Amino acid sequence: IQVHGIGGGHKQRYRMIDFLRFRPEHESKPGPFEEKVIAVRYDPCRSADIALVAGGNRKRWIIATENMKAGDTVLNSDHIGRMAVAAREGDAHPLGALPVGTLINNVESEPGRGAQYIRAAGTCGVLLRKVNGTAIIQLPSKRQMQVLETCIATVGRVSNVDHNKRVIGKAGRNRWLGKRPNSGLWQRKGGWAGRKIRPLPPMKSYVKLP
Amino acid sequence: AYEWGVRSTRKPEPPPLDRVYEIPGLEPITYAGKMHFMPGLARPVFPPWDPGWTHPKFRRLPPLHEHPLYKDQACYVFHQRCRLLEGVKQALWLTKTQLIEGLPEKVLRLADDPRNHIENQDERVLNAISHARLWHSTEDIPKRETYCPVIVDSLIQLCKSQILKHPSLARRICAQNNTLSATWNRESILLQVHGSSGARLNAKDPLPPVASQEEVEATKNHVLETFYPISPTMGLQECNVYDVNDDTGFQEGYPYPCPHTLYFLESANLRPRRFQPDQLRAKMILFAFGSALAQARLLYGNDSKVLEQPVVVQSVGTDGRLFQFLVLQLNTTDLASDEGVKNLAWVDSDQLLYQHFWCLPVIKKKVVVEPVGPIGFQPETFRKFLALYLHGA
Amino acid sequence: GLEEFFDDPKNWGEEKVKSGASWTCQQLRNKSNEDLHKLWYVLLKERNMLLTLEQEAKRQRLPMPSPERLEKVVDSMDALDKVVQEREDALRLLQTGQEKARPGAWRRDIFGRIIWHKFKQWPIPWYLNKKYNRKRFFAMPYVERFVRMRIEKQARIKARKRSLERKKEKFLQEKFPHL
Amino acid sequence: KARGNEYQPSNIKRKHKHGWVRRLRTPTGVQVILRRMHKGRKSLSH
Amino acid sequence: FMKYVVYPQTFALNADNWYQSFTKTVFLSGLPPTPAKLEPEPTLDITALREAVCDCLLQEHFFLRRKKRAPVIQDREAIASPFLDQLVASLTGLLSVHNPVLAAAALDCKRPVHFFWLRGEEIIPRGHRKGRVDALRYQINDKPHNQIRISRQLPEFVPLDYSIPIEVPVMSCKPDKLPLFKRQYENTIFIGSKTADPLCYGHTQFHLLPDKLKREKLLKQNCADQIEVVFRANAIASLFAWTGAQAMYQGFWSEADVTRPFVSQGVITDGKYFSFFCYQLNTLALTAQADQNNPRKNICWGTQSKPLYETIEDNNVKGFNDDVLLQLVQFLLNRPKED
Amino acid sequence: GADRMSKWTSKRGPRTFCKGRGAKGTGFHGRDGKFVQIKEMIPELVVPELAGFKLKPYVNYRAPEGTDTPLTAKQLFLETAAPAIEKDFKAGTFDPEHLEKYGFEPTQEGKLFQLYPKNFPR
RNA sequence: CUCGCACACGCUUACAUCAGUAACUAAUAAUAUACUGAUAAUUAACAACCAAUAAACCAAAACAACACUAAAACGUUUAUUAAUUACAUUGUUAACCCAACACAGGAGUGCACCAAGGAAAGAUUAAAAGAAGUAAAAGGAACUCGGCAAACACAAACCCCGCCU
RNA sequence: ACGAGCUACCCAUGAGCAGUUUAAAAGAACCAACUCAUCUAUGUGGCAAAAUAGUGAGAAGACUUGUAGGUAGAGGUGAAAA
RNA sequence: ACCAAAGCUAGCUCAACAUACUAAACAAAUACAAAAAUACACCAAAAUAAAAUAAAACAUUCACCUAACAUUAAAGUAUAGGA
Ligand SMILES: [Mg+2]
Ligand SMILES: [Mg+2]
Ligand SMILES: [Mg+2]
Ligand SMILES: [Mg+2]
Ligand SMILES: [Mg+2]
Ligand SMILES: [Mg+2]
Ligand SMILES: [Mg+2]
Ligand SMILES: [Mg+2]
Ligand SMILES: [Mg+2]
Ligand SMILES: [Mg+2]
Ligand SMILES: [Mg+2]
Ligand SMILES: [Mg+2]
Ligand SMILES: [Mg+2]
Ligand SMILES: [Mg+2]
Ligand SMILES: [Mg+2]
Ligand SMILES: [Mg+2]
Ligand SMILES: [Mg+2]
Ligand SMILES: [Mg+2]
Ligand SMILES: [Mg+2]
Ligand SMILES: [Mg+2]
Ligand SMILES: [Mg+2]
Ligand SMILES: [Mg+2]
Ligand SMILES: [Mg+2]
Ligand SMILES: [Mg+2]
Ligand SMILES: [Mg+2]
Ligand SMILES: [Mg+2]
Ligand SMILES: [Mg+2]
Ligand SMILES: [Mg+2]
Ligand SMILES: [Mg+2]
Ligand SMILES: [Mg+2]
Ligand SMILES: [Mg+2]
Ligand SMILES: [Mg+2]
Ligand SMILES: [Mg+2]
Ligand SMILES: [Mg+2]
Ligand SMILES: [Mg+2]
Ligand SMILES: [Mg+2]
Ligand SMILES: [Mg+2]
Ligand SMILES: [Mg+2]
Repeated sequence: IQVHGIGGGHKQRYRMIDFLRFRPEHESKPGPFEEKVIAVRYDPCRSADIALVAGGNRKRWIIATENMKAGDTVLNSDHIGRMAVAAREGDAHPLGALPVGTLINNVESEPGRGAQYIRAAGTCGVLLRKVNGTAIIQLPSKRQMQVLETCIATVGRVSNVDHNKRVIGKAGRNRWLGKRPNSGLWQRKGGWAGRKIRPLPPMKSYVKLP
Repeated sequence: AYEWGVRSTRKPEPPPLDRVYEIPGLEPITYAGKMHFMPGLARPVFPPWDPGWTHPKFRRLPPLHEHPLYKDQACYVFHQRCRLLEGVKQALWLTKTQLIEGLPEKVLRLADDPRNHIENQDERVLNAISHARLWHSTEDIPKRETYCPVIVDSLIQLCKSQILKHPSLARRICAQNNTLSATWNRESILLQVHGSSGARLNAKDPLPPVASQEEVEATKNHVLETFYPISPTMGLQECNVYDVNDDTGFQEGYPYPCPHTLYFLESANLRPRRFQPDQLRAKMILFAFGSALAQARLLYGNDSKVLEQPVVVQSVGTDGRLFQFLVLQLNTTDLASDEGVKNLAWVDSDQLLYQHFWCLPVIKKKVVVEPVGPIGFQPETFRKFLALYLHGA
Repeated sequence: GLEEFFDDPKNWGEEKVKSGASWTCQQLRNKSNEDLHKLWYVLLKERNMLLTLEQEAKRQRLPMPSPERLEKVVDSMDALDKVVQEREDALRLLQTGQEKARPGAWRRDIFGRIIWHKFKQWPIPWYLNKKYNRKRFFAMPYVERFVRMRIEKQARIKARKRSLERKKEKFLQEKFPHL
Repeated sequence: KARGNEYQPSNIKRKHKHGWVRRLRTPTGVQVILRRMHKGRKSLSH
Repeated sequence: FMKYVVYPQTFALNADNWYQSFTKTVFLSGLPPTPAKLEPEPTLDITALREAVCDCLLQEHFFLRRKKRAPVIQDREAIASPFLDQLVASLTGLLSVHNPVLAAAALDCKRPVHFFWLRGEEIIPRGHRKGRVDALRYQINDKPHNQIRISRQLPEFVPLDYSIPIEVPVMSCKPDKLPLFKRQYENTIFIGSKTADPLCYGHTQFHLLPDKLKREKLLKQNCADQIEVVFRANAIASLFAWTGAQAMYQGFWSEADVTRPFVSQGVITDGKYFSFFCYQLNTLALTAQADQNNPRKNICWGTQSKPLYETIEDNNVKGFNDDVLLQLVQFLLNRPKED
Repeated sequence: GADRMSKWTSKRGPRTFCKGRGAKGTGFHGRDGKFVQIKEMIPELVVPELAGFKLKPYVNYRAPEGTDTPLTAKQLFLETAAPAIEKDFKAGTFDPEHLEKYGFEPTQEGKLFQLYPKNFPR
């Protein structure tokens, strides 16, 4: 046992979730593409709700935005523009092409790495400013992230917004989700407890300055 | 990107070579002479193994390009278990027909005629429903792979009993698990339907054309529905090995040359194993077109042209409770162009033959509220099935 | 042809059954190889009959009539197997010169002992065999103490055996002073 | 409850825990076998 | 309780005699005596029936192409099974115009038939029940290839108290020496449907021989009369089990005996060879307490095995036996009595 | 605690444990899950005809034995190969390079029944 | 009086026939499934052993029509090559296993409440004390730490502490 | 060194819950199989190194339970009783 | 008078000499769950000895404690030690 209080849950299948929003089928046409959303389903692995997205000859399970419904049209692109883009709720665009007050989700860290941050249900970051070809966003933990402007991000808030307001009726529901009860040992609080007022940590930057 | 392999679950890389092998002009001393492992000696490097006489079972699998029928053009093959997403839309697109909601007026006239019915129609069909769902098995709850071919074969026996009044049903025969191949080109990509069917009805005589020339001419200016983000390829299987030869399951000189009805069975317990109804319709469209194209190229030749004599193939898709009916008329071979004459397809969708069945009597508050047997009955489904069987005569 | 498992019916109820001597090795060496091949089956049918009669005598609680016939027959089988083995290993000493019919190696196993490991027939080589590489033919450094202790134990056993024989010689010489 | 029946027999568990192969996969089990051979045991393992 | 599992398709050496001992049935070679009160019914056209049978032969032997068979041994089970379904369906369709009962009859395809009965007595040799008396129980788990079921009973061939001088062979050995083995599971008596099905009577059975019981396999096993014995045992097991199933869905059992006899027909086929059998059940009281004063017996009439075709090759049927087809048509033309 | 001194046998274990008693395999598992037996692995028993052959399993008591001389490689050479070698050397036709005419074989793998691999069972 | 029949696991001939028991085993005899000796036995169809490589697959089992949340075990067809050729090997007994014992304990699954399994009393007498059961005049908690146990009752309320399962 | 065949907790793979009340398979209610052991009486070298009889609590779930694997003592495991 | 008692042997113990040291049996099967002829592999590894004791406690220390160098003396000497 390395992590306590995990086990005895319901049987769950895992859905293969594609994190890279811009993934062309073939390298013959590297242009922006447009796909169609078929259905939005519940996923037991994460708090979010996923959507099946089909285009070309393949389907991917992606993380759904707030109002993605059955039979929708979603545009994925890498094209950065000086007239920017008019952002809808489905589109995936690089951070350099988005307007200043844009709410975003599934934020890519390194260009080509894939989406890592802002994945939980109802959580959305916000773009702050774009200076010297570099994007700065604000995370759901209110921390500033400095990223290259060519990283692809999806505009909007993750679906199932009322996941925070979801009430658990009993301990049986916790055992259904798989959370074992806490230990009965009474531990006196140390100095770590208490209301710690700390200043905000500085901006975390992944742009490598030569 | 996020690669889907795991470093632990993947096969390990080979251990790094001993530093003796990096010395030029030095013979390594290994444990290969004693034919077992020994600590302190270098690991020997053996050449790849060459079994001079070949064994069939224990050899490595030959590559796909080694096969004689391998071709560079990737053909898209449809078999029994392939699923189509926009099933009716993909079926209409890859088949180049036009969808019609009702069955033909000849079929409705054949069904609604009171002289074409059996002696006690409702009694025999309700007894067939009860026989398939409850009576035919020792168990109290028979499974769907048991009761679906039973209800199909029972309906075939019920419409086969009409041969004494109509002595033209003896020109037919049933066939099983045949090899079907039909390859064509549809807008710069190569399609092929290939596989088998459940049960296929053939006859000596062809089926007469069912659509009027006014319908054929009004089909000409019909535009096919298009769908942008999904390609019409999607759902088929990419294959680099195939043969460009239309292969029906029957060889030359067969006494029963023209198929009259296909029968499609969904025999599975679980919901994800069975087809969705749109996928089932798509499967009957493309298989019935495969049989019709096999007919219209065997009787005419490899040249692509419009048909002065249409080819009519019918099919019934069965879940065991809910039926789908198809009459497909083939008129056109040259599917490379999108502007020519389109073929026709009449589809009755989701004909419910019964609502629900109770195998055991349900008891609420110590009394029987619903008796044993099927709840709800629609004889129009049987009437359409009987018309589809009796369409030859 | 199922009666060959039994004797002739005249000999069924007789208490004593006389028979000849067993086949001698020098008498086996004078015969040809086809003669030995036929004599093997001639002896085989008689041995099957004798084993059947032995089992029936055990079943019906009566003594077997002269059971030395089976001993003479199995002596003849040992003699014929022996002379065939002389012909085969002599001929192999002329052709190849290898002393043993089966290939083998003197090996050091994990237990520290010296073992004559006989080889087996495999369709695949030794480095590619899944079952064979997990076998270990070597001794670890901790095995040497147990190897030494095995040596020490057998040395003590032969020491006591030698002293025992010396004591018995002394006791007999003191018991009977005929010298 | 009542005790004395902690041994519930199973040949799979017996040959997997105290088997010859399980003894020889580990050097400590190998040394166990050498100690039993030095003592002169009739049965080295299960 | 414990019971013997009786297999209709068996590899036993003398299985027909042991099945006759378990069944109290007497076997008579030759056809049953013909009910010669028939109206002038044979206006049959032989050419169309021969053409249909030859078309079925040419389809599952030459015309219908399989997925490619890499063992190349061409197993006769997959070859002759849809041959039998097509033969039964085509002959029923062509003979429905002469026999209207076949139109109202139902067709079953590979649906099991079960029967359970008690026969004789036994003293238990071993165990804690040693020395006590417990009856011998038998179970037949049979899977016929094809079946025809009729709302009304087929007529009798011989009367109920009809006596034959030949008597039931009694083996002076335990049933384990056949070999047969005792096994315990649920006791089912099955007709091919449940009780609420209105068709509680039948017409014919069809039985395909498996791969292990082929004539070539028997000649490799050095087995001459076993060709006839296997067909005999298959008929004696299957038809008796199914007539007992008819009798016990009709309410007759051990202490009710049988009021009027149960008559059945059977066709047992190897891939080239056909055999025809008839069965009449009079006895259902096979219990030893009711079998002391029971004079009546069951009868099984048999036909020697006869091939239908010969050396089929390249869309031409070389040899053909018309008499097998005539016997099959006479079997399929039997009708219940009318009033 | 079971029986350690008893031999481990297929009679002792569960339905999973199935161990042979020492017989030789005669086939493999085929396509349908059944067993396909290979006729080539079947030991074809080699029997002579004993009807026209005169010998008996017992020896006369008055028949004398012999001085036990075991068969030796030197004796086999002196009886079989030595007259041919001596005759060829006295005739001048002896060839040291090629000895195949005298019964010697260089490599065993050409012939059907090898000696050092022991190809024949018995 | 009613823990029966079989299977899985586990035990290892303790099973069956014949003969013996002065003594050894049954916590005692009679004799024998439990001791002794000899001889035999469990026969496969049931069960084990019983192909991979690519690809089309989102759509629960709950009589499943169609739904809920905790998101759900259980396979098809398409292609590539899979030695082709009767009879392979293995388990088939039992009154049985784990508990030092022929121990009122423990022991998984499928159908039954008997059509199957068995015997509370070795033979007397009917003292006290002890355990179990039935019944009781009048009274009905007056007994006791406590209405503990028992009873023709098997109900209605107030608090303390913890919400509750 | 040896131990997770009992037990504490997990990973697989399976199997059970009949009737009754209710729109309910609701960590609802009555009560079996089943799982625990509240109270009393016997038992105290006993049937038993923790049992028997009566009476009790849950009994569609945070439930029992078969097979198999894993965590090993400066430790494992723990709805903390050291 | 029962129960009982008495033997002189099997064999060990300590050394010495001594070749030079894992005996005997290996026909088959043996590290599949050992004693089961037969299929595409992976194989392998080391890191100081500690403490019970004595110092009347116990912390630095505590001879021998599974590392061949023997005997007569120097010598229980010089030295090392909460000296
Ligand atoms: Mg999770
Ligand atoms: Mg979720
Ligand atoms: Mg908490
Ligand atoms: Mg707490
Ligand atoms: Mg113990
Ligand atoms: Mg033990
Ligand atoms: Mg076993
Ligand atoms: Mg077993
Ligand atoms: Mg076989
Ligand atoms: Mg025991
Ligand atoms: Mg006694
Ligand atoms: Mg048994
Ligand atoms: Mg008494
Ligand atoms: Mg008293
Ligand atoms: Mg009292
Ligand atoms: Mg009372
Ligand atoms: Mg009173
Ligand atoms: Mg008071
Ligand atoms: Mg009370
Ligand atoms: Mg009260
Ligand atoms: Mg009260
Ligand atoms: Mg509480
Ligand atoms: Mg374990
Ligand atoms: Mg465990
Ligand atoms: Mg319930
Ligand atoms: Mg509840
Ligand atoms: Mg409650
Ligand atoms: Mg507890
Ligand atoms: Mg109790
Ligand atoms: Mg009481
Ligand atoms: Mg309760
Ligand atoms: Mg701890
Ligand atoms: Mg505490
Ligand atoms: Mg405390
Ligand atoms: Mg001290
Ligand atoms: Mg101290
Ligand atoms: Mg020390
Ligand atoms: Mg100092």
